[PDB]
Amino acid sequence: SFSGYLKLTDNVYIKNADIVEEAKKVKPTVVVNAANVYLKHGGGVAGALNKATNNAMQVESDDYIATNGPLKVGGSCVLSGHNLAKHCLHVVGPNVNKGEDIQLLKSAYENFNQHEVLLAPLLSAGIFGADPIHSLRVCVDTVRTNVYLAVFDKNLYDKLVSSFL
Ligand SMILES: NCCn1ccccc1=O
Repeated sequence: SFSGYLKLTDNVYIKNADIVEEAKKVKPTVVVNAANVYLKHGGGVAGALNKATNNAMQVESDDYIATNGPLKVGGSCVLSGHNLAKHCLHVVGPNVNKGEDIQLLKSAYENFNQHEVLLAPLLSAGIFGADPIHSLRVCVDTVRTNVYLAVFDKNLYDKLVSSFL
């Protein structure tokens, strides 16, 4: 199972790790992708997870979008986890760089409550433009299921742990 995580709360754990390497090692039941409404996995966590699946995640995602249309900001869908996990929960956090409502971050984290345990990144962090300290606070105050957060950036991981209230 998950190793080397720092316990933040009853159900939230955090580690300085590459979520792709973490997924290949643990092969969790659920890996969360930092998705956009189009499931276009170009960069950030989505681009990295997709590249690890040899683009199978993108092929599956394009078929999902062709059938269902785009997701809502704050919404999610469950697709295959390919070689990374049993399932991938594609969650759309607000992209503040695209001028999206930061209040939608709590709705985005609520999707995690449908899964008993997840390997996840901080939603709306990185290229999505939100403050990762705020994302961690929303995560701990919203998610009730067991969430193992992988933070790629060491300096950000240290800042998150050292400033955690
Ligand atoms: N080897 C994947 C590294 N990584 C982790 C998180 C987000 C983007 C990214 O490229």
